[PDB]
Amino acid sequence: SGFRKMAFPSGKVEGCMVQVTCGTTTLNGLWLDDVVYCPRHVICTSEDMLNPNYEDLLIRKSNHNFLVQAGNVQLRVIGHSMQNCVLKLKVDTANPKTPKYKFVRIQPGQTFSVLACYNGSPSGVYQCAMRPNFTIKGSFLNGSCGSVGFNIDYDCVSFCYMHHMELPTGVHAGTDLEGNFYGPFVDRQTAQAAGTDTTITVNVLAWLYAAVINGDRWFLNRFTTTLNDFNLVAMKYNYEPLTQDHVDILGPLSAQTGIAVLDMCASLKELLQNGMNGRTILGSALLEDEFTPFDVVRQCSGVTFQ
Amino acid sequence: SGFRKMAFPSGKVEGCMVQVTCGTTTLNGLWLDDVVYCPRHVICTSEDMLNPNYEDLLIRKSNHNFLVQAGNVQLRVIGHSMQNCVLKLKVDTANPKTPKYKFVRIQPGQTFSVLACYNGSPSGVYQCAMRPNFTIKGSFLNGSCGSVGFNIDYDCVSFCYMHHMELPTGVHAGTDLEGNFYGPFVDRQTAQAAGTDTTITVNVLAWLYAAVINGDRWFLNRFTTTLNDFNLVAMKYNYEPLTQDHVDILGPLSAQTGIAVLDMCASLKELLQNGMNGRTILGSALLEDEFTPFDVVRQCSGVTFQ
Repeated sequence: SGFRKMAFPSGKVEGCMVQVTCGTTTLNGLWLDDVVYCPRHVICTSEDMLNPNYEDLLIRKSNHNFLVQAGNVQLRVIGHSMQNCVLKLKVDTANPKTPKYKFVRIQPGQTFSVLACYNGSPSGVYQCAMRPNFTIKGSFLNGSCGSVGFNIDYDCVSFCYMHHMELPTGVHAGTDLEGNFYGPFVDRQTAQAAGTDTTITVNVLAWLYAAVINGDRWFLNRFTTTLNDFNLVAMKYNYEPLTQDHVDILGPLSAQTGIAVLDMCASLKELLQNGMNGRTILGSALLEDEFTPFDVVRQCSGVTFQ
Repeated sequence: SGFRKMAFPSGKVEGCMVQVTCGTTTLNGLWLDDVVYCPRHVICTSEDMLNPNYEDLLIRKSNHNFLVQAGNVQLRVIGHSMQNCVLKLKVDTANPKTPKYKFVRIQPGQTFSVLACYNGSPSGVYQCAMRPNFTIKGSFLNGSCGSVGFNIDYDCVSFCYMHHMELPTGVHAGTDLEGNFYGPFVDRQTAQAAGTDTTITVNVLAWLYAAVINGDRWFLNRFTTTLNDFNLVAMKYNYEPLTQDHVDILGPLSAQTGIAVLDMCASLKELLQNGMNGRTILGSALLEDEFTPFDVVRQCSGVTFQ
């Protein structure tokens, strides 16, 4: 028992992290086979940052401008190209620690593990969800550009996030590993801001199921509700609509707990209308929305990864 | 910016995790140099569990009774011995992935990373604090015995915890890597229970400093208090006494924020007496006590590990 915000074991990703230096700028890169992936902003300088001009900036670069350091070993850059907002540096050495991997873009409401990195050296690992407004509530300091987010499925690392910057509310924006931003953000300094967020309804229901599995039942009740009548209450509290697919995805959890999805919606309805009256759920005084149904099943049933 | 419950990168520990099987019991072991460490309960059977008798149980064992599997490679056991509640299996192969390490026992109130493992295969990583009552609020399912907790300091893994079992409130008890329990627990089934806990006062103050560093200032006030007058309020709310050493340890955080430790105590006093009035601190509606001063400095300043 117990329920924790739990990341994937980071070892397979630690073995891919390198340091990329261009001019006076140093950030993290991701070394897979013979390519290093990193944010293209590494080729910018402290006055190029205002409205840069990246095709122009890159044509003025040569391979020898890029210093790639894998631990205490220098990698020779033999080619460079840009894909959207990422730089791809071909190096003369394939990473012998390359795990099996995919580049996968995630959906808002989905979670992933972040390996925070500085100067190519992993610092910590934690779990994040992609918010409905395509930001993540990360923990990043200066030098963390190029840190990656990922999920692991058996032996295969699905990279989904590369860190690019911090928005003025302290939330974070980045790209998938094709260099495409999540959300309406750019790798510049503009006045860009997150914009309105919502709570991930299906995740909150998954977490209530996790609580029931773990022995917190005080919030249950005899009531039920219609999907329509629940969604009307969700909308005043700034919760996302719940779909039949969400109901279907919650099926397995509903099955082991014996608590119909619509019954749990009734409970959430009451929690939203009454608050928690001084009590806690899984050690939280807030309705928690950054665990998916999959995360709950994984931790309340116990699969591993090789 | 941002503040997350962040674990150490788990790669150096993933490379030490093995599977130990004795009879019909299978759990996790920790392979360092040519020794595998694991809970001695692996030599128990489903009726030996009531009041076992471990010196007797072990003398009846031979090396070939122990099957050690490092991934898909079988390790040959050449010696076995018991140290308190851990078994030490000498194997004929030194782990080529042995990091530099120490066995260090931690204090209540200190934090560490846990690599949850099943059948020798790492499943996830999360951060825990050792509670004042010597339990940890972990996330463990059947098969997680022998999962380890650890801290990493530059390149050196300080192992501090081996998981042994779950108490009836769903909290967890285990040993240091010398086989000595944290707290008044035994590797048996008795009616043993956690017993009274308290909140880790110095950690809550560290977390309030983290919040100030991250822009949450609504809980600050002009007031100060005496260490004595604060400790009187701490005791009605079941908070640990605050010592001058705690004040000293909070010095650096007090210095970058410009908020005297005793001023922050006044703020905590008000938060304890008034609640949070619907607001949150670092995304929490509760006073959080499982980050140390060191954890806050590490994440709000950004050191890495090699």
